[PDB]
Amino acid sequence: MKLHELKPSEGSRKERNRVGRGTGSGNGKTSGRGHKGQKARSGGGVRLG
Amino acid sequence: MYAIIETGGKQIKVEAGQEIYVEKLAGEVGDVVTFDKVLFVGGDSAKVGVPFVDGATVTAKVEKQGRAKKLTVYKYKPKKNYHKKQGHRQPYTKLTIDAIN
Amino acid sequence: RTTYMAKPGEVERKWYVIDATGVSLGRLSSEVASILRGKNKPQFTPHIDTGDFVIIINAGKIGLTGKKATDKIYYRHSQYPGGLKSRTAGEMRTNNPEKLLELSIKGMLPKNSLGRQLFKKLHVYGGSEHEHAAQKPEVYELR
Amino acid sequence: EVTSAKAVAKTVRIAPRKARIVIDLIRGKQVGEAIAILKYTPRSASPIIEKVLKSAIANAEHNYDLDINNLVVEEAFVDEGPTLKRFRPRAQGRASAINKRTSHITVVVSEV
Amino acid sequence: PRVKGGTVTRKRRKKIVKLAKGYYGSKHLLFKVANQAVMKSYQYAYRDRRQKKRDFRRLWIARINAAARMQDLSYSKLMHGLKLAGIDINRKMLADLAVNDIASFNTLADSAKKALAK
RNA sequence: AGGUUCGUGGUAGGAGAGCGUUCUAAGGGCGGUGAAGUCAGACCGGAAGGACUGGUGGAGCGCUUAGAAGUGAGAAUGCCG
RNA sequence: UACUCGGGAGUCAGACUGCGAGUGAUAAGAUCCGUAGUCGAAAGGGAAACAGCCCAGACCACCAGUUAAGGUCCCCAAAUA
RNA sequence: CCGAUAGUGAACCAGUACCGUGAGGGAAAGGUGAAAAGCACCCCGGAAGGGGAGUGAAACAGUUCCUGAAACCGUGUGCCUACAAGUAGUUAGAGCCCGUUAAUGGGUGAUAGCGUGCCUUUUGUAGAAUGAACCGGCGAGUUACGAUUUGUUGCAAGGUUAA
Ligand SMILES: [Mg+2]
Ligand SMILES: [Mg+2]
Ligand SMILES: [Mg+2]
Ligand SMILES: [Mg+2]
Ligand SMILES: [Mg+2]
Ligand SMILES: [Mg+2]
Ligand SMILES: [Mg+2]
Ligand SMILES: [Mg+2]
Ligand SMILES: [Mg+2]
Ligand SMILES: [Mg+2]
Ligand SMILES: [Mg+2]
Ligand SMILES: [Mg+2]
Ligand SMILES: [Mg+2]
Ligand SMILES: [Mg+2]
Ligand SMILES: [Mg+2]
Ligand SMILES: [Mg+2]
Ligand SMILES: [Mg+2]
Ligand SMILES: [Mg+2]
Ligand SMILES: [Mg+2]
Ligand SMILES: [Mg+2]
Ligand SMILES: [Mg+2]
Ligand SMILES: [Mg+2]
Ligand SMILES: [Mg+2]
Ligand SMILES: [Mg+2]
Ligand SMILES: [Mg+2]
Ligand SMILES: [Mg+2]
Ligand SMILES: [Mg+2]
Ligand SMILES: [Mg+2]
Ligand SMILES: [Mg+2]
Ligand SMILES: [Mg+2]
Ligand SMILES: [Mg+2]
Ligand SMILES: [Mg+2]
Ligand SMILES: [Mg+2]
Ligand SMILES: [Mg+2]
Ligand SMILES: [Mg+2]
Ligand SMILES: [Mg+2]
Ligand SMILES: [Mg+2]
Ligand SMILES: [Mg+2]
Ligand SMILES: [Mg+2]
Ligand SMILES: [Mg+2]
Ligand SMILES: [Mg+2]
Ligand SMILES: [Mg+2]
Ligand SMILES: [Mg+2]
Ligand SMILES: [Mg+2]
Ligand SMILES: [Mg+2]
Ligand SMILES: [Mg+2]
Ligand SMILES: [Mg+2]
Ligand SMILES: [Mg+2]
Ligand SMILES: [Mg+2]
Ligand SMILES: [Mg+2]
Ligand SMILES: [Mg+2]
Ligand SMILES: [Mg+2]
Repeated sequence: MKLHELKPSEGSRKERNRVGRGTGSGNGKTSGRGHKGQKARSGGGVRLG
Repeated sequence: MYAIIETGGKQIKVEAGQEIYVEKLAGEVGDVVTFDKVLFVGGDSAKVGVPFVDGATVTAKVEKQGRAKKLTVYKYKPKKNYHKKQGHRQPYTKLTIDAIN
Repeated sequence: RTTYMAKPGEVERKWYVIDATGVSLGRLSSEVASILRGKNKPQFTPHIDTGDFVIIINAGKIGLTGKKATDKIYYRHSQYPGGLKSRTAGEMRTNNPEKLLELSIKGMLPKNSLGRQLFKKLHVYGGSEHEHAAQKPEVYELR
Repeated sequence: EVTSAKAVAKTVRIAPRKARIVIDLIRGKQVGEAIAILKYTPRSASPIIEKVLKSAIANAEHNYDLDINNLVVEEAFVDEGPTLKRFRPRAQGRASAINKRTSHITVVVSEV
Repeated sequence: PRVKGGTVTRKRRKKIVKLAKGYYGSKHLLFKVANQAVMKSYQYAYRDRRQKKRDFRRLWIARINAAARMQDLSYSKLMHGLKLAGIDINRKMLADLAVNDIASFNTLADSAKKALAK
């Protein structure tokens, strides 16, 4: 193949999701975390069990 | 002499030699369009249609097919983090009235 | 598109003289307000003046049905603490009928700059002769 | 051609708001009357504006060969310049800012 | 690699500040108030684009009523007669006839009177 | 690719398709007969956005297909001027 | 439409109105349950103004038409029926 | 990998200036032009600073000097404005002034209808609840190693190497 027309297999690569870049993308202000809990804090959450 | 014709879902008043803008019509530039839905013919003989008059028609010539100026439809709701932007451009057809029958 | 709009000074405004003998106050005022506003012509345009000029005579013989002649009260306040004044419809028909007709009609005109400008076209006399003989005024019969 | 001349005094230690109150008197007037006006106005900006005006007249007469007696003041304005930042010690161990402002003065004379 | 934010912010803010041209005071100079002004103007335009049709229909009805009262008819009676006869002229064109070609308006009113009494 | 029918308000939130920024690789380009930047316009696209013309500027910069991210600000009694 | 399996969540301060009860004084825009609706997350028309009441669910454009609640003397569209 | 708010605190006489009794804390600040050819001489002024003349491709490159945005401060002018109750706009609209990336064009707008900013937190905010003087720059889900699930590719009762 020629290096100026590379095309990887379709469905093998996807675009990363970035949260916190405006409200138009659906992951804006709260970034998929909800409102004011323990799970909404940096490094939050409880143990596995 | 003028007449009242129905086209594009609404009625419009016409005269010979007048240029009008209506909704998009099937027809190329230079063609001839006939409006067969005449509601009222006036001028020295006021004959009205119930609802349409008779085989009397109106003929016109297509001048231009295009789209109008650009709008920008915008909606938002305060404090709810909701916006929506969308542009619009309405197609039309420009005619010149030839004769009234 | 194409809808007719009038221009200032385009429409001819006439002069009318109206006799106010025996007619109820509000029923006369509604007709006069409609005449002044310009709603009786097919050239009506909301944002400009197309109405006529009205002269009212015999204002001292306006009617007041029921017992309004003695307990219909008009109030004013001077914006000083405790400065409210009151006047009955009676003795106001006798002393200053012009004020009675003027404020009754003024309550029916639109409350903006155009309404204030319209109110300047109303002339009311408590007697029978007006001062505007030079205009032409024509007699008008209420509907 | 070249029917007008100008002179500029740049970065003069005078606040613009105090010179734009004297320079509004001489706009659109004869040069003799303007000099007389600046002579009898007891403000602090009068000598500076007068010096600039006389310089403008002098280089209008010398470089461009016009007549002194036939001149008027077309334009006159004051523009801002760099400010020097100083401090003034207030009470209880804190200081407040002081702005020593400068200005640019321009006057243009021409034939009537 | 570092991506420093140049040339992209100003380009976007200047568009809004240009869209807010003609407003009073700082509403045509400063980005923060110009953005609010532009959003509010868009919302107002969206709503008035619906109220415009209502306003014009009211105006046409008022003019038709005024013209019909001169023929000893109400607006209600005239419209009922026109609907009963079988005439489908909208309010816009009736108002046009009333304003100018009043002869044709009177002919239509005669038709309505004929159908109404009948 | 063309049809028929039913739909198209929306917060937390789930899914999809995209615009733009910096760098790299290949192909193909323009530029002292004036690049990037900046200023002004009544142009184009469904949105993010993209052109064309002219003024200033005086030496670098696009386009197509992929790849990698210090990746897009109006708010934090935010830090600096 | 259901159901089973698997990936990702948010929510666990609710409010008023109609009906059925408790506490209260057969008080509260009170408090606590059952049942239906609306708001939350719903713009538009009527209640003067008005989250929760009455009518009714906004894909975009039109200077087109018919209706719902509510209305037709003037402000104010339509009956001085 | 960065490109002067970045990259070392420090691209420049930087652990300096400054602060503290002391240990200690700790900045700001890059660019004329290819070449100084860095403006002889004349005029106003005490000077600073200007206007000519000259050098230069350019002085609107003149010893914080490439480019020169916004806030902010001014000068001139086309339209409107001193009886009018204004989240400042939007829709209808006369008059006056212009003439474009030429198309049902541009600027200002007397008058009329409608209309209580943005964000956060809330059952509910125009809110007399919180935040922001304005403009500009900087400023927040990332990487390493494991687990699990979906997609793609190679081989397939086999697959695959680590150091
Ligand atoms: Mg994506
Ligand atoms: Mg969401
Ligand atoms: Mg936000
Ligand atoms: Mg929060
Ligand atoms: Mg939570
Ligand atoms: Mg102290
Ligand atoms: Mg002290
Ligand atoms: Mg870089
Ligand atoms: Mg930024
Ligand atoms: Mg304006
Ligand atoms: Mg939707
Ligand atoms: Mg819908
Ligand atoms: Mg998602
Ligand atoms: Mg060339
Ligand atoms: Mg050449
Ligand atoms: Mg670059
Ligand atoms: Mg350029
Ligand atoms: Mg591009
Ligand atoms: Mg960033
Ligand atoms: Mg800021
Ligand atoms: Mg500050
Ligand atoms: Mg599940
Ligand atoms: Mg629980
Ligand atoms: Mg609970
Ligand atoms: Mg409950
Ligand atoms: Mg109760
Ligand atoms: Mg309660
Ligand atoms: Mg909620
Ligand atoms: Mg509602
Ligand atoms: Mg409502
Ligand atoms: Mg009420
Ligand atoms: Mg709300
Ligand atoms: Mg009416
Ligand atoms: Mg720099
Ligand atoms: Mg540094
Ligand atoms: Mg010391
Ligand atoms: Mg150098
Ligand atoms: Mg010197
Ligand atoms: Mg010199
Ligand atoms: Mg020179
Ligand atoms: Mg030369
Ligand atoms: Mg250079
Ligand atoms: Mg410079
Ligand atoms: Mg500037
Ligand atoms: Mg007055
Ligand atoms: Mg006035
Ligand atoms: Mg208004
Ligand atoms: Mg509370
Ligand atoms: Mg307040
Ligand atoms: Mg708080
Ligand atoms: Mg505050
Ligand atoms: Mg496999």
